[PDB]
Amino acid sequence: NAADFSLTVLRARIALLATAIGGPDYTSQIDPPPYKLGDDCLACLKDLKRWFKLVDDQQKRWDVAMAVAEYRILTDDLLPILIDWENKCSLAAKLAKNNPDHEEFRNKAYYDKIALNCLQLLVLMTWPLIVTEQSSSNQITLYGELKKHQLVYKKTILSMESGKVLRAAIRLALDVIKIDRLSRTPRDNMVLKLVLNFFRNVIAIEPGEFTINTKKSMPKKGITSIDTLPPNVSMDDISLNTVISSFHKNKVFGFLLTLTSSLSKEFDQDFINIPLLEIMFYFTKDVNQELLFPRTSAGFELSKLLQKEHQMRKNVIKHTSARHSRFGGLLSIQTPDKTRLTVSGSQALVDEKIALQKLDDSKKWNKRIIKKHQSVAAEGLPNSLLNSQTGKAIFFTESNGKHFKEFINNFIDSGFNILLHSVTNYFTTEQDRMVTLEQVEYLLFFAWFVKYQLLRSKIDNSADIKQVSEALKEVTFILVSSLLRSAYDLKNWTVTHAGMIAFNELLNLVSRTKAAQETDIEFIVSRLFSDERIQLLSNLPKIGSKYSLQFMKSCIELTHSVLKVLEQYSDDKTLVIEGKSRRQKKFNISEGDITKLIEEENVDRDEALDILTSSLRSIEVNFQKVQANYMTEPVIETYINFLERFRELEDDSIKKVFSFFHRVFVQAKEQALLFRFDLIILLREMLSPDGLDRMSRSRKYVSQFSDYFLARLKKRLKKSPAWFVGLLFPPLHNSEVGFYQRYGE
Amino acid sequence: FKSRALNHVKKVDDVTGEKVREAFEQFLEDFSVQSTDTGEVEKVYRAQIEFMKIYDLNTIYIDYQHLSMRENGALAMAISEQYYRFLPFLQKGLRRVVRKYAPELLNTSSPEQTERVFQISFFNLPTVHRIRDIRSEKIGSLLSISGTVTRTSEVRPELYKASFTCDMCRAIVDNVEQSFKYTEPTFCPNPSCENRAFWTLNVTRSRFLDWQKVRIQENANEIPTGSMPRTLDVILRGDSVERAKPGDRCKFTGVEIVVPDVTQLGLPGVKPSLNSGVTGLRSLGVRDLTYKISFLACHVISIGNERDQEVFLNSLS
Amino acid sequence: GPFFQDSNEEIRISFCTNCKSKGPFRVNGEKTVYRNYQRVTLQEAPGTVPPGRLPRHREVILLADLVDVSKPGEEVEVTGIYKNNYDGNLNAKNGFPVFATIIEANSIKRREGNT
Amino acid sequence: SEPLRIIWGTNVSIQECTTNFRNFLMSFKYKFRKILDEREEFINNTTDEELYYIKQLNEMRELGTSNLNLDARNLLAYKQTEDLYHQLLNYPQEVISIMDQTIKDCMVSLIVDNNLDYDLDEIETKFYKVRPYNVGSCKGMRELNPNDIDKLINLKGLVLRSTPVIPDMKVAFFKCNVCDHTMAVEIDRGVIQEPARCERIDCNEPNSMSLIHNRCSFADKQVIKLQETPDFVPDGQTPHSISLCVYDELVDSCRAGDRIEVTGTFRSIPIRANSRQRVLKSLYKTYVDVVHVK
Amino acid sequence: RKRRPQVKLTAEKLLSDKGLPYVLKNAHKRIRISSKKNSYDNLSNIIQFYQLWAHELFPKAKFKDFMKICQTVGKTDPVLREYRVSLFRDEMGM
Amino acid sequence: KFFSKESFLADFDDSSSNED
Ligand SMILES: [Zn+2]
Ligand SMILES: [Zn+2]
Ligand SMILES: [Zn+2]
Repeated sequence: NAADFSLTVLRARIALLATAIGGPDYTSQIDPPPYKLGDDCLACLKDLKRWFKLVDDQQKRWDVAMAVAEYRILTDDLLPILIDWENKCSLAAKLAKNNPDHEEFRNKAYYDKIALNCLQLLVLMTWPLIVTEQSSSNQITLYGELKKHQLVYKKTILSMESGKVLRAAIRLALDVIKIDRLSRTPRDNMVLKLVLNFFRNVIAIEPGEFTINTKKSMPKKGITSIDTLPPNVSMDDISLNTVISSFHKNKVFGFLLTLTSSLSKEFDQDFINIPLLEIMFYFTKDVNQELLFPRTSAGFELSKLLQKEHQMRKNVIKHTSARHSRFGGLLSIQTPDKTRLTVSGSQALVDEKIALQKLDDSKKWNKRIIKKHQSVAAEGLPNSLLNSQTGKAIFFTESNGKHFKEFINNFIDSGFNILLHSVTNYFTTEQDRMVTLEQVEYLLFFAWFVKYQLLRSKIDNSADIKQVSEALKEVTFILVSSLLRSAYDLKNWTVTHAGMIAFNELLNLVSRTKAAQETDIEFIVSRLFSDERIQLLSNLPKIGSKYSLQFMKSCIELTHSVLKVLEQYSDDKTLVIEGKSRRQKKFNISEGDITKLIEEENVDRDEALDILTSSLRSIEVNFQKVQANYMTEPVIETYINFLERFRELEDDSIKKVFSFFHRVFVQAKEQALLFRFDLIILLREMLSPDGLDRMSRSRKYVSQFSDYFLARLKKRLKKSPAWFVGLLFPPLHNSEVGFYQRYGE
Repeated sequence: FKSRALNHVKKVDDVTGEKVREAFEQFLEDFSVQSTDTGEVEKVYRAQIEFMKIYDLNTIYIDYQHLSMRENGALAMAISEQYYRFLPFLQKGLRRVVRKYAPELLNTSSPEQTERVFQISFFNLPTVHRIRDIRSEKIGSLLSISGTVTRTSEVRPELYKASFTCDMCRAIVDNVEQSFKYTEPTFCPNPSCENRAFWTLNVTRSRFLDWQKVRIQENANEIPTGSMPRTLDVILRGDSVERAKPGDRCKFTGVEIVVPDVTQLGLPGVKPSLNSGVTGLRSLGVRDLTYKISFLACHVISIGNERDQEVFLNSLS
Repeated sequence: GPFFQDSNEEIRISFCTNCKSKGPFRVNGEKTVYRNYQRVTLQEAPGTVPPGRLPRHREVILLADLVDVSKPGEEVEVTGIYKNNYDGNLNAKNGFPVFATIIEANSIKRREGNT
Repeated sequence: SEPLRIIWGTNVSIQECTTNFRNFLMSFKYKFRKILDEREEFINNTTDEELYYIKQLNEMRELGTSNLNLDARNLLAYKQTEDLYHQLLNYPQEVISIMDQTIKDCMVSLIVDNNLDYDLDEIETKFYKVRPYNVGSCKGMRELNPNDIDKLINLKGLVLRSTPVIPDMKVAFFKCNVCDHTMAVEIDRGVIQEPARCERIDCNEPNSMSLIHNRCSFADKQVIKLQETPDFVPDGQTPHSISLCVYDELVDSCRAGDRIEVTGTFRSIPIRANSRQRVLKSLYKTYVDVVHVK
Repeated sequence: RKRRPQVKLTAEKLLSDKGLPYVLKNAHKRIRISSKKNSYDNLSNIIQFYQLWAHELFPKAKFKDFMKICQTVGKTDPVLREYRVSLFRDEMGM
Repeated sequence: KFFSKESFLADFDDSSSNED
C-alpha cells in the first residue's frame, strides 16, 4: 500500500500548496471579488516549479500535473494573478502616460517576478504531451486524462474575459523588448522564447485520440464512441475560430507580426526563430487555402447542397421498393446455362441490375482487407493535413476568416522571407540531429505559405509572387530535397509525405514563375531534377498503394506536377541534368585547355577544375523515357486505388487521375495497363446514378474516357479473343508472348 | 501490450449541417425586422439573448414565420424537413451567437459550473395537425398538434450526458449519450487496461434533464361518429415540464419521433418482453423490434394573487 | 472487504480482491452490522395539491431511529437527501433513459395543527 | 444469351408481362370493354373513342396523386393481358409490383414522349402503386380455405375497431461511430441487411455500426378487424373476424362501423411462440394484405 | 482434429469445364459492345456475364473479392500461367 | 511592408487608453 499512500500524500500536499498560493479576498466587499496574493506566495510558485522539476522530469511520472489539475491551480490561481497584474499595469501605464511619476506600484519587481513565474508554470503545464515507446507506464496510463485536463486549460485560457492572459504574456514580452538590443541579457531573450512558447502551447492544444486494447476480441457491441472531451469543454471552445477571435481582440497578431518583420534587425534570431515557425505551423496545420477564398451566399450554397441531396435521394429511392417490407416478391433468374437463382425483392423484379446487385450483396463472406493501422499517431505529432481526412473543412466565420486572412497576408508581405531564410540557415547545420517533428513542421510551413501565395497571386494580381522568392534559393532546394531523400532511405513515411507536399508546391511555384516570365529558371529546374531524384519521383507512386489516402493524393498531385513541368521541355530539349556516374570518369587534364577556359568564362583554375569535373557528369534525359518509366503496373494499381474513393474526393483530384489516364491510354499508346477489371468495375460504379452526379463536370470526361476505352476494348477483343482471359489477371511477363499481349504486334 | 489509436479528425462531416448552422446564425445576428416605433434595425433575437443574460434563462422562442421570411423559405424548409439531423448544428449555431454576444451565458451559474443546455423552441407554424392526421412519413419534422391531455407524468430526471468510471483502472469516460436506453461504454480508453464490462456510473459528474410524458387525445370537435379517440404520447423536456395541465385544449409544437421497444434492445436487469416488427440486428439477436409513434414537443401553449401594491404596479402596464 | 450500504441499490461485485472473476459469494458472520430499514409512500397532502389534480408519490427511506416514527395517514415534513438511482423498469415502460428518485430521510417533523 | 427473369415456380416471363400490360395501358379504349361486357346496345361512342387510361394517367400528374384505380375485368377485355388476368388470380404479389413499375414507367414515357415541359424530379420522387378491384366473385369468410394462400380475393364486411398507425421501416439508416459515415440499407421481409463494417475503405472498422431510429424512413401499417356482414351469415353462428392490413395511403381510409368491400391478397404468417426464441407454432395467422378499398 | 479445409480459388477450379474454357467458348458470343448504347449499359454488360460466371464458379466470394482472389491466383499459381501462355501461343500459331 | 515595434507599443498604449 505504498503507491496509493504516496499518491494521497502528494495530492494532499498539492492541495495545501494550492490553498497557500492565494485567495479571492472575501473580506473586501466588491461586486467582483479582487484576487489577493497570499502571504509568502512567491515561494509557493517556486515550490510548484520544484515539484514539477523533481517529480515530473527525472522520475518519469505525471502525477503532479493531475494533482495540480484537479485542484484548479491554473483555473483559479495563476490566471487571476496574471490578469490582475495585467489590469493594474495597464491602469498604471495610462496614469503614467498622462502624468509621469505619479501613482506607481509599491512592489513592481515582486509583481513582475510572480507574473513571470506564473507564465513559466503556464508553459510548463500546457506543454504538448508526447508518449513514444519505452516510456513509463504512468505516462501511458495518464496520457488521455492529462490531454483532457490540457483541453480544460486551453478553454479556460481562451475564455477567461476573452483571454487577458495573452495581453499579460505580451506585456511580459514588451518588458524585454523596451530594453535596447545591446543591453538585453540572454535571460531576457529566454523570456521572449517563453512568451512565444506559451503562444505555441495555446494554439497547439488539440483533442486527444481514443486508444483501445486489442488483445481481447472486439465484442458484438463494438466501439460506441471515440469522444475524448471533458464535461464543460465543447468542440467550439477548442476550435481555431475562438483562437483567432481571442488573438485579434488581444492583439497577439500584431505582436507576432512585429517580431516576424524585424527578426534580423531587432532581436537575436537564434532564440526565437524556431518557436515562431512552430506558431505559424500550428496555425496552418488544419487550414485549407482553397476554402479561405470564398470566391444569402450561405443560403446560395445551402440551396445547391439541398439540390444535390435531392438528386442523390431521388437516385436512392429509385432502388427503394414502392410497397412495404412484408410484401414478398420472389424472382427466379436464369443464365443461358439453364439454372434457377432466387432473389427476394420488389424493385429487383423488373430490372436485371438491381437483382444482380442483390445477388452480390446477399453473400455474407467478406475478404480480408489488411490495414496499416495508422502508425503516424504512434509518433509524437499533431493532427494536420497528413492525418486529417481530405474532406475535412475548417469553418471560419466572416470576422475570424477576415482577421486570419489579414494576418497571413501581413505575415507573407512582411516577414515570411526573413523567417524562412533564418530557419533554412539554422536547419542546414542541424539537419542530422532534428527529429521528425521539426522536419514535418518546416516542410508544411514552407508548402502552406508557398501554396497560399500561389493561390493569392492567381486570384488577385495585386499580390507579388516574388514575396516568396526566397523559397527559390538553392539552400531551401538542398534542404527540402535532402529531407525527402533521407526520409525515403530510412523508410520514414510521414516526413516522406510532408516532403512530397513541399516538392509538389515547389514545382508549382517554379511553374508559376516560369509561366510569368519567359534566366535562372533553367538553372533551378536543372538543380531540382539532378542526382537520382527522377528515380525517386518515379518510384514514389510504385509504393503508394500500401499507405493511406492522403499519401496517395499527394502522389497524384506530385506526379501531375512532375509531368506538367517536364512536358514543357519536350520540344525545347533543355534537359541537361547532373547525373551520378558509376564507373571510371577520370580524365587527364590539359592546362592549355584550362587556361583557354580561364580566358573564356573568366574563372580561376581551381573552380575551373571543379567545372571540368562537373561537366563530365552532365547527362540528358528523355521525356518519353520519363513517361515510360512512370507506366509501371503498381503506379496504375495505386491510381486505381485512389480513384476507388471517388465519393469523398472533389473534382480536381479525379481530374488529375483521368488526365494521367489520358496520358497512358491515348498518348503513350500502350493500353494493356488499363485493360484490367478493377477499372471496369470502378467505371461502372462511377457512371451509375448512385455514383457521380450528372450535373457535375467530372462525369463528362469520365464518360468520354469510358467511351474511348470501350471502343479500344471492343477493338482489342474483336481482334483477339484470348484477352477475355487477360482482363481477369495481372499482365504476363514472358518475352515470347508478352509483346503481343501488351501491344497486339 | 498492443494498442490501436482512433482519431476524432477522421470523422466525415456532413457539410449541409454546418451550412444550416451558418444560415441559422446569420438569421439570428441579421434578422432586424420589427415595426416597433419607426422602422429600425432591431435584431430581436439578439435582444432576446440579452434578455436571457439579464434574467438567467435557458430557452429561446423563435417564430417560424421569421424563418420563412429569411432566405425565401429555403432555410425554414431545410429545418422543417430534417430537424433531427440539423439539431446539433442548430445548437452549435446558437452557442456561437451566444459566445459572440453573451459569454457568461454559456455557463449554468460557486465552484460548480456546467455547460448550459440551451433548448430551441419553434412556434407559430402555418398549419396545425390532428392526432388522426399523424403519419409516419413525417417523423423528425416540425409539427404542431392540438389536443387534450388525459394524464401527466412525474417530473423525472433523464440521463442526458453520462460519465462512467472503469472498475479496473479508474479511467473516466464522460459525455456518453443515451438515446433511448441506458448504455455503458465498451472500450476502456486506457490502452494498458482491457476492460469491456462492469462500468460504474458517476451520479454527481453526469448531467441530467427534466422529463415529463403527457398523454393526449384529439378534441371532441374533430372526433367522428362512433370512434374511440386515438392517443399520442408527448415528451416535454427542459423548461417545458409542468407547462401543460391535464384536460386542457392545448397546442404542442415540436418534433414527431419514433421510439423503439427498450426491452427488445437488451436493457440490463430487464427480461426481453404483439405485432411483428423488424429483426436481424446484432443487439436484437433473434428477437424483433417494435415501434411506437410519440412526440418530442419543444414549445407548449394552452388555449383551454400578489396582494401588495408595489408588485401589482410593477406588473401593471 | 466490507462495503457500506447506501440503501438505494445493492453493491455490485464485479470481481474479487484476489481473483479477477466472478464467483460464489455469501455473507460471513465474522463482522455483521444490522440497521433498521422501512419504506414509506409519501403522498402529497390533499390540501396542498391544486384542487382537483392528482397527487405525487415518492418512496422515502427510514433508517435507524426513523423507523416507526411515521404512521399511515400522518402528515409529516420530511427533511432528507434527494437521491436518484437507475432502475430498469422505468426505462422499460417509458422508452427513455429515465432514473427513479429516492428520498433518504434525515429527519421527520410532525405537522401538528395549522403551523 | 440474354438472362431473362422468371416469376418463381411459374414459368412466366417478366418481359412478356411488362410489355403486355404496357401495350394494354397504352391501347385500351373503353369501346373494347363495351364489346366484351355486352353493353354494345348502350354504347356512348364519344366517351369510347378516347384512351380510357391515358386520360386518367394525364389527370394523375396534374392532380398530384399517384394511385391508379384499376378494374381487372379489362384484362379479360384486351387479349394480350388475358392470361395475365389468371396471374392476378394466381400470383398477385409479383404482378402487382410489375403493374406499379409499369405505371411509373408510363408517366416517364408520357412526359418524355410528347415533349411536355415537366420536371423529371417530381415524376420520379412519388411512389406509384396500383389498386386493383373488381377482380372476381365475392368470397365468403367461411368458404376461405388454405388453397387461397398467396391469392387475391375480395371480401365484404364491417369494421369493428381500428388500431392507431403502426410504423414499418422502409429504409434502415446506419451510422459509423468512429468516422460518422451515414449510409442506408434496404429492409426485406423484416430482416435488416446489416453491414459488418463501413463501406468506406479508410476506416473499415468492424462492429462500429449503430442504428439511428429517428432518421430511418417509415411507412404506415394499420390492422383492421373485419367482421362478416349479417346479410350472408349462417343462422347458427356469430360473424367471424379477420385481420385486414392496410398500408400507406389506404391507412385510415376505412372508418368505424361502415360496410366495405375490400380487395387484397390472402396471406398466412407464422406466429412466434416465445418472444426470445425462434420456435414457431404450427397454427398460422391469416390476414388480408389490402391493395384496394371500395 | 482436421475436419475440413475451407475452399479457395484453386488451379483445378479454373481448369474445369465450368471456368476459363467456358470463357473461351462463350465470351465472344455473350459480350456485345455497341456505340449506340451509352457507357453505363456497355460497362454493365461487361460486368454481367463475368458476374454470372463468378456466381457459377466460386459463389462464396463477392465479385470484387472474386477479382482480388483471381489477381492473387494469377500472381501465384504456375499451372494458370502456363495455361495463359498456352492460349496466346495457340492463337498466334494460327 | 515593414512593421515597427514602436508603432506596436504606441498602439498597445493607445488601445489601453481608449480601445476604440
Ligand atoms: Zn480500465
Ligand atoms: Zn475471489
Ligand atoms: Zn466508419
